[PDB]
Amino acid sequence: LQVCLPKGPTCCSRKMEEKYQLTARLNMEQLLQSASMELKFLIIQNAAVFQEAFEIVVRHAKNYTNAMFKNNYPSLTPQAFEFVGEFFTDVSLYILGSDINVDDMVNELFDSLFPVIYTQMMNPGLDINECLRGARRDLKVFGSFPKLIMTQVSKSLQVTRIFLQALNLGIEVINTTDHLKFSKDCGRMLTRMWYCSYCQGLMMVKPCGGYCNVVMQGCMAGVVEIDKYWREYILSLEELVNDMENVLLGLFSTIHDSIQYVQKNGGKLTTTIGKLCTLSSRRRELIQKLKSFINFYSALPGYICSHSPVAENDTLCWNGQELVERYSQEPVVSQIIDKLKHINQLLRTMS
Amino acid sequence: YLRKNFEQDPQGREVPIEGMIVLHCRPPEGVPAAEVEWLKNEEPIDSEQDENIDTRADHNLIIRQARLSDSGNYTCMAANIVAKRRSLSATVVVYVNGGWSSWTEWSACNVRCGRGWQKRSRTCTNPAPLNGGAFCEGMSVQKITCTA
Ligand SMILES: *[C@@H]1O[C@H](CO)[C@@H](O)[C@H](O)[C@H]1NC(C)=O
Ligand SMILES: *[C@@H]1O[C@H](CO)[C@@H](O)[C@H](O)[C@H]1NC(C)=O
Ligand SMILES: *[C@@H]1O[C@H](CO)[C@@H](O)[C@H](O)[C@H]1NC(C)=O
Ligand SMILES: *[C@H]1O[C@H](CO)[C@@H](O)[C@H](O)[C@@H]1O
Repeated sequence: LQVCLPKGPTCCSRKMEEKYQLTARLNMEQLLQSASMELKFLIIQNAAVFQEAFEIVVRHAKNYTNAMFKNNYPSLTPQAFEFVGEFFTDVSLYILGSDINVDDMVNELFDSLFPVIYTQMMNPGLDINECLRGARRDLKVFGSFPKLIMTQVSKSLQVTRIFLQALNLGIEVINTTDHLKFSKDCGRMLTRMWYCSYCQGLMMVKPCGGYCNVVMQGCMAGVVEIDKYWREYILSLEELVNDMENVLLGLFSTIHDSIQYVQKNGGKLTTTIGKLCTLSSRRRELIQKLKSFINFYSALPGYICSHSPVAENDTLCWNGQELVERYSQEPVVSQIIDKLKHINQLLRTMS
Repeated sequence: YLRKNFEQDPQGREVPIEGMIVLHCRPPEGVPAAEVEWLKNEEPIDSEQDENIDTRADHNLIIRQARLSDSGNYTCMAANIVAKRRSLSATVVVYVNGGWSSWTEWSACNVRCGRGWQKRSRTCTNPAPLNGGAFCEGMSVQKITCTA
């Protein structure tokens, strides 16, 4: 045998020892999953809700912009629908982590908007389109409105993008916890602590509380080191919550005022161009519920021993090899810590 | 005599969390042979400090896993008795691809009698995209009509 220390005879072979080892693996995974389930479901719920809510906000803002174009500037439709749809599509693409340039979104929006304004509103009556697109930026027809919208939307979209990525990475690491594979030595120690008593013919004897403590502090030496970075993750997320709904929803008013501004100088512009050519509540409740799990990694071995069958009295208990009267006495974790350091730096910089 | 122009500048690369990347550097022509030193974000790297990074006799920086040595602006610098010469900094960014999660359980039919709904969620968290990784491809929710 390679696990059960044979002191007397033994009622189990090597294959029964392997069966006990696999059952030890399954029991450890089940205990970790039971420890992590409440937090996993909390973060999954919040991630799903925030994702759907942001998509709803973007769709509603596109709808309101399209409706205000239909009502106030029918001469700019249906071209207005095309560039508004493209703009808010790129908005959603940026929110979901795709490489999109916010300044380029706004600049393409105004580049597409100016020629139809000139042809339908200022000079009623396709090839000259690019000359108008160039004149838009060369003559600064929209004034400071493009940079105003640029900063207004970049500031909110960056914090939203990083919020979603932080929620998803928290889900990732919490799913990794209960799937953390351990050393072979720990497998044998857990098999001894939970099952090797059955090989010696004992039926209801439980392992000593102190033996469970030494075993758990033995194989969770790496997992406990995650606690610093998990605490910093929680606190940095709290730093970030202390925004995007108001901006995307006022976009239509800002665009209308920019259109008024351009139409204000139509006299000179036409001649020159003719010549030349409940959210905040949710994130607050999320942070207040997430701060209840700041001790998750430090309390984990205590959970495994307090939810496994153990003799707390350390009397008439199993010490891994014999029944005693009293007890005598990285790679995946490295990836978890790498991603936590990354997301923590990313969080702290938006502050 | 030490030359200004580097024989071969390090190239910026995109590498997954597990991918391995080798940064090549050929120092400029000079007597004696230029001493190549690697600097991560204008700060030297210690080959003995980490198993993941090692410096080769032919001036190459090999990274086995993008976990123990994450992204940065790696720059190769040749030192000689004459002077020192800096190469073009390579922007090495580690990119994490989106990976689908398991199908959750079907929700109860909201309507007690007649046409009901059953939902199944599929999140992009196994693994979750990092440092501008490609997001998960396809649908996130599954809905089926149910008759109770
Ligand atoms: C916009 O809002 C109105 C309000 O009733 C609705 O009728 C219309 O279908 C909506 N359009 C879009 C594209 O959401
Ligand atoms: C962890 O992510 C994996 C993806 O294969 C999934 O199989 C599992 O159900 C997730 N974890 C939990 C604990 O629900
Ligand atoms: C690497 O080069 C880029 C070029 O934009 C620069 O923004 C950045 O400061 C450099 N270093 C770091 C730490 O990103
Ligand atoms: C998720 O979707 C399918 C599995 O159903 C695959 O194309 C791939 O593994 C993807 O990440």
